[PDB]
Amino acid sequence: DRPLWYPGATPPAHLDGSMLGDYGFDPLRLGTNPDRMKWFREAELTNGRWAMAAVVGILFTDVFTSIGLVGLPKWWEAGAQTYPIDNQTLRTLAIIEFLLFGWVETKRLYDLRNPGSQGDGSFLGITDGLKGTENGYPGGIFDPLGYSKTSPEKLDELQNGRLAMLAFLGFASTAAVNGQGPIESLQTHLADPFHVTFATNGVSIPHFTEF
Amino acid sequence: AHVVKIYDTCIGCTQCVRACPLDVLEMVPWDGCKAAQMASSPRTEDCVGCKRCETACPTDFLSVRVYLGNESTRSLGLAY
Amino acid sequence: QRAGNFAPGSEPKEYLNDLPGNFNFDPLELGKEKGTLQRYREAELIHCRWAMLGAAGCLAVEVLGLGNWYDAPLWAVTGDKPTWFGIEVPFDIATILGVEVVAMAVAEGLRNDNQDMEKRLYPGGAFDPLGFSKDPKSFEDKKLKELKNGRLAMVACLGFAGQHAATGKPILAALGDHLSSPFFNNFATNGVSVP
Amino acid sequence: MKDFTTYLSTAPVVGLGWAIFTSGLLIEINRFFPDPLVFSF
Amino acid sequence: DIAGLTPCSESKAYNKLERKELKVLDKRLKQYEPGSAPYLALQATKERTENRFKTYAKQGLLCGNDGLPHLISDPGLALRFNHAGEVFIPTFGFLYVAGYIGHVGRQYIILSKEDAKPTDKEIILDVPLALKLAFQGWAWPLASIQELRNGSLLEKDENITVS
Amino acid sequence: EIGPKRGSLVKVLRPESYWYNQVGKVVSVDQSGIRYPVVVRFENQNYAGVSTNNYALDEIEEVK
Ligand SMILES: CC(/C=C/C=C(C)/C=C/[C@@]12O[C@]1(C)C[C@@H](O)CC2(C)C)=C\C=C\C=C(C)\C=C\C=C(C)\C=C\[C@@]12O[C@]1(C)C[C@@H](O)CC2(C)C
Ligand SMILES: CC(/C=C/C=C(C)/C=C/[C@@]12O[C@]1(C)C[C@@H](O)CC2(C)C)=C\C=C\C=C(C)\C=C\C=C(C)\C=C\[C@@]12O[C@]1(C)C[C@@H](O)CC2(C)C
Ligand SMILES: CC1=C[C@H](O)CC(C)(C)[C@H]1/C=C/C(C)=C/C=C/C(C)=C/C=C/C=C(C)/C=C/C=C(C)/C=C/C1=C(C)C[C@H](O)CC1(C)C
Ligand SMILES: N[C@@H](CCC(=O)N[C@@H](CS)C(=O)NCC(=O)O)C(=O)O
Ligand code: SF4
Ligand code: SF4
Ligand SMILES: C[As](C)(=O)[O-]
Ligand SMILES: C[As](C)(=O)[O-]
Ligand SMILES: C[As](C)(=O)[O-]
Repeated sequence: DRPLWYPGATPPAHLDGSMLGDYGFDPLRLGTNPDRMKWFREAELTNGRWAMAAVVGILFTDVFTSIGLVGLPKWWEAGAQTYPIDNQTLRTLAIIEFLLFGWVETKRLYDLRNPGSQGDGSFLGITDGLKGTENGYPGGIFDPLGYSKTSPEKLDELQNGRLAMLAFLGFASTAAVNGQGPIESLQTHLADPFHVTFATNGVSIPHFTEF
Repeated sequence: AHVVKIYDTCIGCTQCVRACPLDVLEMVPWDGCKAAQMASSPRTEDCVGCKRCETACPTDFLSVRVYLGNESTRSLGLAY
Repeated sequence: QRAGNFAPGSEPKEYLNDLPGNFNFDPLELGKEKGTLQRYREAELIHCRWAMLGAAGCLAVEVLGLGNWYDAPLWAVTGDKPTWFGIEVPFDIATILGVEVVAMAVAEGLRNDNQDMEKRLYPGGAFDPLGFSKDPKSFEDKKLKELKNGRLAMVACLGFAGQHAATGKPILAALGDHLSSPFFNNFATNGVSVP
Repeated sequence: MKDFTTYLSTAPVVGLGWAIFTSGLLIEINRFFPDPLVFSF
Repeated sequence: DIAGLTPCSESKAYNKLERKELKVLDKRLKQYEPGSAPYLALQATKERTENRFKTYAKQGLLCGNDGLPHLISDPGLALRFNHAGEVFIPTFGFLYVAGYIGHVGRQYIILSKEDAKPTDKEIILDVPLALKLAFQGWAWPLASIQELRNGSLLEKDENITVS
Repeated sequence: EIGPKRGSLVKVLRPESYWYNQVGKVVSVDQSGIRYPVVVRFENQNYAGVSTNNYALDEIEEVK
């Protein structure tokens, strides 16, 4: 167990067992049953891994836009720019998305159900590489960077994934009330840190600041 | 009149007799634990059917059940 | 015997062990009783054979250029005599239906009275005059072959009617539409398939 | 004090504390937010 | 256009009703001086009445031949349009709150079945336990589905029946 | 020596009994010999307000 979420006098019940990114945070006791805990673990993994590859598309692409090197659109209308484009693969996108996902999501599903259970002659000659070392941690995928003894670098992945999920939640909450993008909000907030603040946009009470 | 029955489910608490208002049922030999009595209905010409004996019987389920039948001068509680 | 799993790593179903074309499919756990599974396999084989015939005919009509599979009986409303390769068969509407009813009645009634649980599925004698089933090893293989090829024809024929219902175009015409611009001419761009 | 806190688990508590909380909350929501009959979207 | 109803801005009866209400308010509003309390009360009432009539006509809600608003309750008609708030999301909000309530009450009544004389706890509640469970039920959809897959809510036919 | 151990809780199978399929501890299995030897005790009341009853040994069964 790594440091606790509350520094003082908040005893965990079932989070004394070892697990990646365990800071003893479970106020609602949603992971008491070990099987459901084992499921929610993969839940975190798939959410974090997905939000990180998403926030990078919002962060690293808009930093060049503000500097002026590239003229890409903001994400709150990047979806609207696509289909008006001349060569536009129109919205047969969603359904082919669902098909192409489903085929893989079901494999991951049945692997979580029967861990590392891939038939011998099921997939052409690559059945062998599809067996995963652990749940949510497959072998054949990472080419280098996994054959070390200090395998507990998964802490970095989990902390960055949680930070990126918070990042995308903040992006969706900002681009909804601030009207501007994340980089633009950051730059205006560095310009004048006392006026551009969530208190002026998001809460209904302080809008009656009539002296 | 009122067909009264007494099943084997009984402990002989002597309560459905000190509660009956018409002195209809008796308690003669039974092989019990401490008291050893069982209720019986030898006569029914005076039973009115008030179901006061069914309220005091603590047996589960009740030991006595009054099968409601036909009415008469005694069964209708008629002083006239 | 077992040819594969529908989902790799799926937990096997003990109902289907000794069956031909075993893919461990039945997910709703039907045919679990030992009696119903026989009828259901008659259903498979017979539907497969009928389908394969229907799909072959639908494809042949358009491949040889005689017309549409949907416009096949449709002459019955205009009145023009039916045609098989433009030979213009002369029979009327009622005669066709009557002969169909009587012939199907006779054939189906004869088929039903077999009461040989293994021949109700795979008849013999006159139905395979060439004697392909005499070899035991090739017989199992051809069984699997017809089962698969008829499971395709069954899905194809439903794709035939499903395609025609959303877009009236014929089979080869819709195929050419799709092969012309794949990403644009699809089933989500129909406006009727997915709401 | 102890017997008083124990007494404060009966009808004269939540059932009063409750439903007072709820009446107050609903009245305040209908006061600050005057007349809702359909959601924002 | 659905069900022969028309958006509620183009309803002459709706505007006639608004004018009627305003006339009825002003006829007795003219009884008091602009400084007294009743006058301010009627002014504020007229304020939020005009606000009623203005704020409704946004995102679309159908009024019929009577000019009054009519709620559309079918999912599918609230979709393909903009009526998902008439009654589609309120359904889910009530379902959430009712879940919350039933979940908390059930877990309370279960955790009390273990101690001696639970009947007392039903007339003398465990206020701190009720407060704790009150601030733990806002994830109940997660706990309900997996407690269902668990089986800790199905009683294995050990109850009193008569047949 | 005849009925279940005293203090061991058991259920009821009297078809006509208020207490049915639910468990109740035994007061004293009557060893003197009688058709209703097992006296079971229940905390919750019945329609009549009685807490205990005696049953036959062919009716009671094991624990949950
Ligand atoms: C924040 C979040 C979840 C929050 C969970 C919380 C708070 C839970 C907290 C607790 O449970 C614990 C832990 C313990 C419990 O005892 C108590 C509570 C308190 C209950 C999920 C984010 C989830 C984040 C996800 C899944 C992000 C996916 C983002 C995507 C797909 C974005 C896509 C695009 O943005 C691009 C990239 C470009 C654009 O142009 C186009 C679009 C399409 C918009
Ligand atoms: C595909 C199909 C049905 C599919 C059903 C399936 C897969 C069921 C699957 C499952 O049960 C399993 C296995 C296991 C369960 O736990 C789960 C489910 C999911 C329930 C029927 C096809 C059925 C296909 C049939 C019967 C085809 C017959 C073709 C005919 C009759 C054509 C006639 C003509 O076309 C000609 C030939 C010439 C033209 O000119 C004129 C006309 C008249 C149009
Ligand atoms: C597995 C493997 C294997 C092989 O072999 C190799 C390789 C290839 C290497 C691999 C892969 C990898 C990868 C992909 C990685 C990635 C990651 C990521 C993406 C992260 C992110 C991550 C991300 C992140 C953290 C993010 C974060 C963010 C944040 C906080 C934000 C904040 C904010 C907000 C709120 C709002 C405002 O307005 C702005 C700001 C201020 C800005
Ligand atoms: N464009 C939406 C209609 C709803 C909408 O977004 N309207 C615009 C005005 S036409 C709006 O409200 N914009 C709010 C904003 O930009 O913040 C649609 O496709 O149905
Ligand atoms: S019904 Fe009344 S009168 Fe008759 S036996 Fe019972 S107590 Fe006596
Ligand atoms: S009242 Fe019932 S249990 Fe008691 S002696 Fe009479 S019949 Fe038996
Ligand atoms: C891993 As599970 C109990 O959510 O199917
Ligand atoms: C509430 As909005 C920024 O989606 O119009
Ligand atoms: C769409 As149609 C001509 O089959 O009714």
